[PDB]
Amino acid sequence: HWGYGKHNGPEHWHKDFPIAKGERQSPVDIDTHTAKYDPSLKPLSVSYDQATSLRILNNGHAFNVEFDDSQDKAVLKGGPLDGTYRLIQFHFHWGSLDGQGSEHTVDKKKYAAELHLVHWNTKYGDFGKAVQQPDGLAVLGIFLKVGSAKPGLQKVVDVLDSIKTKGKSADFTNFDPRGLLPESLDYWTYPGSLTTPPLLECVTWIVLKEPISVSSEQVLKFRKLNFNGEGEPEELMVDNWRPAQPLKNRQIKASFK
Ligand SMILES: COC(=O)CNc1nc(Cl)nc(Nc2ccc(S(N)(=O)=O)cc2)n1
Ligand SMILES: [Zn+2]
Repeated sequence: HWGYGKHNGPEHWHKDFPIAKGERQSPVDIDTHTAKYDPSLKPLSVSYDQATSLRILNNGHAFNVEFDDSQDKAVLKGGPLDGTYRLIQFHFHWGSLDGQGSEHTVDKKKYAAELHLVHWNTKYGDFGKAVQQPDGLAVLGIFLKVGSAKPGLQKVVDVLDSIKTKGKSADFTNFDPRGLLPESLDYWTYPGSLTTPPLLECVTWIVLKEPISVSSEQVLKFRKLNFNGEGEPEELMVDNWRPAQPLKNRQIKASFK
């Protein structure tokens, strides 16, 4: 029953998911002047050359591009992470207007959208077990701003017509997520949570400093998706972001000076 509307949105989630008011909730505002450089943080290792995308799904909250995570084919390692984390899916959060849409903010600045590449720690065997652990997931967050087109995003944009409504999926093979990355892998990192129910506190967040640029046409196509199912009254899938939550007893660390 949860969603992003007036009557079921982020301010309501705590009633079904009390952890919404927990000690390590996400997203957060990244105060760039207060984040501390940690010279011991290793470079990120993003190894996506053998990635196998399978399917794209409108789940009624966003759309997920899903990967074969039954082998170490696309993995994230290094940075703040111990061990190997396997890519299971990516998705986005976006706004109704270019001035909002991201979940994380940077010195209170909101971006037009935010990409989340979701990975789970292989020491826990599968995603369902991983989300029950404090170090179960690593989500790589990348901001989107509107300007020039991102060529590597276009194959995603062009399949969206086929998954307009909740519960629709389409084959989506041979998609290379490397085409969604910015040049720099400089990042901030902190311990947090899933930003949708069940809001589990299982995520090491790694948020890249450098945004990617996407075109106005590309983000306009995100905004044509529907939260509703086929045959139901049309509700545009926009503003599917949770606002910044209290940092509480956490320090955001930076990989860069
Ligand atoms: C209906 O139940 C489910 O879908 C549970 N299975 C499942 N599978 C994936 Cl790939 N992600 C998720 N949840 C999920 C993953 C990532 C995030 S986010 N926005 O913190 O990156 C928020 C929610 N659940
Ligand atoms: Zn997300």
